[PDB]
Amino acid sequence: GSHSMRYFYTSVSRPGRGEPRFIAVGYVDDTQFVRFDSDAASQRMEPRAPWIEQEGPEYWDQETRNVKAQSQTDRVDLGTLRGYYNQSEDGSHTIQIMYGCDVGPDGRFLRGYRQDAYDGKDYIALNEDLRSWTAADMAAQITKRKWEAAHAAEQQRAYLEGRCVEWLRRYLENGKETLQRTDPPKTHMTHHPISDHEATLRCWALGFYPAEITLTWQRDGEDQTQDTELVETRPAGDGTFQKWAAVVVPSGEEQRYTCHVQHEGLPKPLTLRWE
Amino acid sequence: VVVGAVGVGK
Amino acid sequence: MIQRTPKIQVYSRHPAENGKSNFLNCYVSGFHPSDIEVDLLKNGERIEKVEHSDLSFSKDWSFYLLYYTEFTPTEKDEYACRVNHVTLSQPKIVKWDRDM
Repeated sequence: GSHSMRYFYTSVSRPGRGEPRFIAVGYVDDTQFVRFDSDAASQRMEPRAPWIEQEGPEYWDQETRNVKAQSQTDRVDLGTLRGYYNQSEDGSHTIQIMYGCDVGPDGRFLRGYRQDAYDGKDYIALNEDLRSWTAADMAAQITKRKWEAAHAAEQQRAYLEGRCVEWLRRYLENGKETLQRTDPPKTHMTHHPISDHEATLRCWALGFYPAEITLTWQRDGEDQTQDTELVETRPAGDGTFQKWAAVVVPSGEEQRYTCHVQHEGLPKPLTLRWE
Repeated sequence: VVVGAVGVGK
Repeated sequence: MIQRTPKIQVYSRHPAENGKSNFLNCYVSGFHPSDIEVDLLKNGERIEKVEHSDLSFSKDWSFYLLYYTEFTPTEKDEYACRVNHVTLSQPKIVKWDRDM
């Protein structure tokens, strides 16, 4: 299928408790592979996946040098955006950054993106042509002009079309035996009586990768959404993911309901009925 | 690998 | 500024069997800001040695974390996850349900 490399930065100011915290994580699809924590002992980029551990020492200190530079500019950006919004220096504030690049099964560039945030709200985002920006408020429009004058959109695009797409390919072949695996969901259904009149059917999906999955409930062949509960897809901790979808039905009518499971590892969708 | 540069500050 | 309450899920990595080794998972997500304390409880007492995942967030910028520990479920041990966050008026306790 198609794959994506994504990095997630977080910078949280803590006034009077030292310089702001900085956490960087890198993902290939739903597989984390690198980490950086300013509060950690290493102070370096660290591997979080086996297939990245085979990179030479020149890879790690350059990835440390660049990610430390980002964290240092994230720190000054926190003091600058504080001024844009006329905020007190006693308050704690958060800068979040996400960027990445997508490739197809043929290895061709598909897409690039970058979006920044302040205190959980949009701040500035790279446009789809990778040559323009969109500011979320008048504070971000000052940054937008600073980045237009600095030609920041072309620095980001040279990376998204350049080493991002290429190193994503390199990661995809070195970790091929786990990154390109397809773990189909292992499915089963449970039944718990609610009352003398109603029961709950729960459709389970376990041990699947990647995390994208659609779990459908159908009565009489029609989709059901009332009396439904669907939990957020959750990580199992071993690299796989879990999810379930429940529905409460009149007792005795359990058999009119069908659960549908679609996933990448399933060429044919799975269908579950109570029997 | 991570991106570098991209501006001179916000 | 905006803030988001954390969603909580308490569950095991593998299906729970009394006596067999497993992992207890507490998945907190959808919250902002990232400052959060998450404790795993055994019969009300705080489990030491709990590890958590590295911080990251979703598309709406809300953060998510996975706290976990190796454990062996029995018929007599009750497990729970305690979450405290600036959004919460009091820490929220979620008890582990074997089929949830």
